[PDB]
Amino acid sequence: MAQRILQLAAEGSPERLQEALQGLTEGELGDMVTRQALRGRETAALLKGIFKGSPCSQQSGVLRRLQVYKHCVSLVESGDLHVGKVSEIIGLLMLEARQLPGHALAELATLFVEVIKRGSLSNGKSLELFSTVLTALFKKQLINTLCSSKWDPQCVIHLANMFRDIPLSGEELQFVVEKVLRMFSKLDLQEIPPLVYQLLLLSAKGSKKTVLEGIISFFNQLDKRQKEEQATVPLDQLRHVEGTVILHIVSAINLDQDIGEELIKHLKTEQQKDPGKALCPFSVSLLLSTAVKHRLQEQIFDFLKTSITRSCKDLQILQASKFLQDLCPQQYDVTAVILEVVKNSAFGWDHVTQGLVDLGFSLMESYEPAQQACKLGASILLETFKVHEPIRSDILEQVLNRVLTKAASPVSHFIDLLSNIVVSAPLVLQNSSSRVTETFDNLSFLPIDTVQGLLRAVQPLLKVSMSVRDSLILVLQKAIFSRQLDARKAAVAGFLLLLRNFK
Amino acid sequence: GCMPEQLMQNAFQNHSMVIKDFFPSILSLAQTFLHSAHPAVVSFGSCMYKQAFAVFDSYCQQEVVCALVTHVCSGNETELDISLDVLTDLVILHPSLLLRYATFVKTILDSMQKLNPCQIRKLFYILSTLAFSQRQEGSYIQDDMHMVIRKWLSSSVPNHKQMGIIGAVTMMGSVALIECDGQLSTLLDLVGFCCEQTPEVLALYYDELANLIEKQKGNLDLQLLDKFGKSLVEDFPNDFVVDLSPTVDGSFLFPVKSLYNLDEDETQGAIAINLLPLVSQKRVVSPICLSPCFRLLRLYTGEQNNGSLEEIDALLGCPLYLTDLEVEGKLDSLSKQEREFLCSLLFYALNWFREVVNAFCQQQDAEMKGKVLTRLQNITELQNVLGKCLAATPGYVPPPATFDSEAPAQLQSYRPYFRELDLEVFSVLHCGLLTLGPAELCFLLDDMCWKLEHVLTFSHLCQRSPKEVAVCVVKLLKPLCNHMENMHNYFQTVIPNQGVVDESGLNIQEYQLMSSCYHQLLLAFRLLFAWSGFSQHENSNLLRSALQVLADRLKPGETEFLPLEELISESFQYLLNFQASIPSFQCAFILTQVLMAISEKPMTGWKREKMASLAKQFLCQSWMKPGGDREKGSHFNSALHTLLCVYLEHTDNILKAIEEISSVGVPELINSAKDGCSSTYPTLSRQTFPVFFRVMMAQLESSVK
Repeated sequence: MAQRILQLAAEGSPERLQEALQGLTEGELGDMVTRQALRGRETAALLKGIFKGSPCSQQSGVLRRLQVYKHCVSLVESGDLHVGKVSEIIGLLMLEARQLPGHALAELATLFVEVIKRGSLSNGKSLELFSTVLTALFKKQLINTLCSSKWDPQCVIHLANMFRDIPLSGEELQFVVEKVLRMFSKLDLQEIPPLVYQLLLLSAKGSKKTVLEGIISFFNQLDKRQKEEQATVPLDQLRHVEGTVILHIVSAINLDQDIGEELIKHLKTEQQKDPGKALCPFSVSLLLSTAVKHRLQEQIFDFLKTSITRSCKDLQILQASKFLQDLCPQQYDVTAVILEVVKNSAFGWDHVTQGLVDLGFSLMESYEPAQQACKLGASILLETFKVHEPIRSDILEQVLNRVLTKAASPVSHFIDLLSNIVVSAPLVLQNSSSRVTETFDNLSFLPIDTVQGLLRAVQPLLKVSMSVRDSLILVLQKAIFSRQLDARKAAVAGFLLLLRNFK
Repeated sequence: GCMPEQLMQNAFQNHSMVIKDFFPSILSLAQTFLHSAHPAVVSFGSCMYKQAFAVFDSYCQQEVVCALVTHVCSGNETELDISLDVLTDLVILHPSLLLRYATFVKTILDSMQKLNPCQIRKLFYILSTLAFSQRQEGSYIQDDMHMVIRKWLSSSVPNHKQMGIIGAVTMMGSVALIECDGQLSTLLDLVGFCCEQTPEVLALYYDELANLIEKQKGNLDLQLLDKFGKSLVEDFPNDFVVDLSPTVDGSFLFPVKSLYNLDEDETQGAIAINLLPLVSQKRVVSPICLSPCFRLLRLYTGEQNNGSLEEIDALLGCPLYLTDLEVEGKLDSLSKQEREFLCSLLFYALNWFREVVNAFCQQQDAEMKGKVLTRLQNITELQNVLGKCLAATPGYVPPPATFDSEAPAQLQSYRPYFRELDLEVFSVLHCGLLTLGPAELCFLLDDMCWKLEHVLTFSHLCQRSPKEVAVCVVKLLKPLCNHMENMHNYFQTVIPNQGVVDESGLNIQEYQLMSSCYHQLLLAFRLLFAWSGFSQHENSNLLRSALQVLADRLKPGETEFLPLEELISESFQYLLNFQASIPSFQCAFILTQVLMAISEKPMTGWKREKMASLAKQFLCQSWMKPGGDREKGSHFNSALHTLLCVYLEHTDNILKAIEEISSVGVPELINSAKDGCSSTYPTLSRQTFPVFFRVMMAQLESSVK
C-alpha cells in the first residue's frame, strides 16, 4: 500500500486523501498489517498516512484511528514485530495521543486490561501506552477485581514498572502484597528482589506503614514456617530473600528509615507482644545491619539496650513462682533472639553483621541485670568471635588497646573478656602477633593489679614463639637497671615461675 | 591563607603509605568541609574528593562514587553544582577507569528528581560519555534515554516539553562523535515529528544545534554531520526572507520599500527586504526563525562551512523591507497594530543586523570591514529610531525576541531580548579616530564592559574561560586602549575650551559622552590590569606580562626589568594626559580608583608621597557640579572619603591637615560653595562638607583617641 496514503494524501490538501481512501477498506488497518515487514520507515509513513484522515485519539477515526489502535495494541501488543518498530509504532502513537476526542479516546481503558491484559499479555512494551492514555486524563474498577486478577507470571514486573507512572497505592500496594504470597511467591529468587525493588521505589510516593510492615511480615511468616517444620540453600534460600529485602531497605534507608524505627519500635514495644514482633530474626536483622551508618548509633544503641533490659528484668521476675508461673503465659527470650541472630548471620550478611562486633566492643564493656548486662555483652562479642571466621582479627585489636591503656575500672570486664577471648583463641594470634610486640612496652605505668593479669592472660600466647618472648625479656630488662618498679619483679618471677623458665 | 591546596596535593604525592590508614578520616571529613560556605573550603574539599579518587583501594574507589551519587540524588544547591562539577571532572578526567561504578552511576537515572536546563545538560553529558562506552549497559541507558525521551515527548508539563529537546539535542550531540544508527534514526524521525509542528521547539533544535557545533574542533565530522543538517541545508534560503521584486504588494499598512535598506552589497539581487515579506504580516510572527535560525544557518555557514564567505554575500546588504520610520508622531493617534508591529519589527531588525555583524565581525576581508562599519552605523541609527520607539513603546513592548528559547522607554528594558554578542569578534584594534566613527567605541566597548567585569574578579558568554578571558585580554588589550586613551584624553582637554565658544554642538556632539567613553575605558584598564586572582602561580606572571606592554611612552628596558618603577613610570606618564582635563568628578573617582588599583601598589617616596600628591590634587580639583537632586551625594562623599583618605593613605591619618579641613567646614557652611575654610574648591560641597568633615573626623579621631 506504499502508493496508497502517499498518493491519496501524497499530493493534495482538500480532497486527495479523503477521496483516495474514503473506503480503502482493509478493515480499518490495511497496509501496516498488509505489509507487516513494511518499507523501513513505512511504520510512520503509513502512520501519518492514516493520520491524513484525522488526529490521534480522534473520534472521527471510528474505524481508522481506533482501528490502527486495535491492531497495534494487540497484534504488535503481544505477537512478533520489530522491537524497534515496537518502539516506533508506540512512539508515533504516543505523540498523536495528545489530541484525542474526549470520549473517542476512551478505549477499553479504565480496566481494559480486562479488554487486553486479563486474557492477552506477556509483552511489556504495550503497557506504557496505558500510561499515555491515562495521563491523557475513576475508571480503575477492573483494578479492584484485578490489581493482577490473572497476573500469573506478568502481574509482577510489567504491571508495576508502569504502575510507577500511572499507579494508585491505596489498593495497589495492598494488591501487590496479597499477590506476593503464592502467586508473586511463585518466582524463586524473584519473589522479593525485583518486586521488592519496584515495590520500594513505587513506595517513594508513600505507604511507609503498609509498604514497610509487609516486607518483614511475609519474611517472618516464611521463616516461622520453614523453621517450625524443622543466597543459602534449598532450605537456605532464606539467604537470598534476606539479602535482597535487607540490602534494598538499607540502600533506600535515607529519608523514611525514621519511619521504620518509628513503627518497628512503636508497635511491638508498645503493646509489648514484640517478643513475637519486635524480635523476629528477619525483622531486626535490618534493625542492626542498617545501623552501622552514621545516623544510627544514637537510635539503634538505645533500642537494643532498653530491649535487653526490659526483656531480662521481666522474664526472670516470673521464674520464681508457681501460683503465677505455671498457670501462666510463655516467654520468648530476647537474649535467645540476639543469640539466634548470631547463629543465622553466618550466611554472609556482611554489613548486616559487623553491627555485631561493634555491638560487642561497645556494649560488653561500657554497659556498666547491670552485671547481667555486661555478662550478656560477653556473649555477643565472644560468640561473634566464635562463628564467622574472617571478621574478628580487628575485634581482638579493638580489645587489646581498649583495655591496656585506661583507668582502674578496666580490670574486671575487659580483663575477663581478654582472658576469655585469647583463651578461646585457638592460636588466634598463634601466627598473628604484631599488635602485641608494641603493646607490651606500654605497660610500665599500669596499676598494681593490672600488670599481673596482663602477664597471666598473655601467658597462653607466650608458649608459642620466641618472637613473643625474646622481645618481652628486653622490654622488661631495661626497666630493672633503672627505676624498675614491682612490674620488673612481677615479670621476672612470671617468666621464671613458668615452664618458659626451663630452657 | 595558610593550608594551601598545593600542600594537600603534595600530601597525596608523599603520603601514600602514611595516608592509607586514613580511610575513615579523609572521607568522613571531606563531606563536612566540602559542603561548607566559604570558597576556599569548597575548593579544598573538591581537591579532596578528586584526590581521593586518585588514591585508594577497591572499596575506597566504590566509597567515593557512592558518596557522590548520594549527593547527586538528594542535595542542596552549591552541593548540587559541586556534585556535578566533581563528576564531570572525574568522568572526563580519566575515562577508562571511571566506568566500574557505572551501574551505580545509573541508579540516579531513575531517581534524579532534580534538574535545571543546565544540570540537565550536565547529567546528559555524563550519561552520554558513559553510554557510548559499553554495549548492553549502553543499551539500557538507551532504554532509560528513549524512556525519558518518549515520556518527555508526550509530556504536557511546561518544563518537560523543552527539557526533552535540550536533552534530545544533548544525547544526540553526545552521539555526534551496532544498531546505533537505527536506534538513533528512530530518535531522528522521532524528534522530527516531535518538533515538526512546534516553532519554538524548532528554535530549540537550531540554537541547541549551534553550541554543539562551535565547541568542537575536529570531533564534528562531515559524513556524520550531514544527517541533522541537510534538512537545514536549503531551509534558510528556502523560506526565510521573501524575495525582492519591485511590485510585491499585498497585505501591509507600511509601504515595504527598501527603507533602512543597507545596499552595502552588490547592485543586483533577489535577497530582498525579507522582513515584511516573510515574517511580520509573513505568517503569525516568527519568533526565532528569522533571527535564531539565521544564526543556525550562519552557524552552519561558519562551522558547517569551515571558511564560508559568499553564502551570506548574496544578500550581504539585502536590506529589510520595513518602510522608512521617521514618523514616530506619524504613529501617534494609532497603536497596537503599528505599535506592536513596529516593536516586533524593531526587535527583528536589531536581530537581523546584530546577527549580520556578530557573524560578520571576525571575518577579515576588506569589504567585510567596510560593511561592518556601515552595519555599526545603521545599528546606531536604528538604535536611535528604536529608542524613539522605546519611548513610543512606553508601557508594552514585550520581549518578542528570541528569549533564548531554553527557559520555562528605559535603560534596562532591553536587557534580555538582545542576542548574544560574540567571543572573538569584540576585537578590531584598528577602528581609527572619529570626532572607528563617533559612537563605535562606545558601542563595542559597552559590549566589552557589560560582562568583562563579570568574568574577571548569558550562557555562550560564560562558556568561555575567565582564565582564557585574561589570556585574550592580554593578547589584545594594549593595541586598542593605547591609541584610544592617547588621543582622547588630550582631545577632551583641548576641545573643552572650544566648548567655551558656544561649542556645545562640539561639546554634546564631539564628545557628549566622549568623557563617558573615557571613563568606561579607564574602568576597563582597572578591572583587567588588576585581576583579583593574580595571587597565584599564574595571574602574577600574567600581571607582569601585561606590564611588559603597559610601557606607553618609553621602553621597558632589557630582557627583564624586575623593578616596577618602569611600571609606575609608565603610570605617571599615562597620568600626564588626564592630569590636564578630566571630564568630571564622576570620572574623578574613576581616575582615583584606577590609579589606586595598579599604580597604588607601593606607598613610598614619590608614590606614598605621590599619594599625598593625589589626595591634595583631588582636593585641589576645583568643583564643577550643577545643582539638582541629591543623587551625586550618594557616592560623591563615599568617593570623597576615599580621596581624602588617599591623601592620608599614602601618608598616615592626617591629624595635621584635618584641623583646617574641619575649618574647611567652617567655610563649608559659608554658602552654596565647596570646601572653603580658606580653600574654595572641590573636596567639599553644599551637603558634601557635612559627611566629608564627619569622615575626616573619623579618620583622625578613630586613631588619635
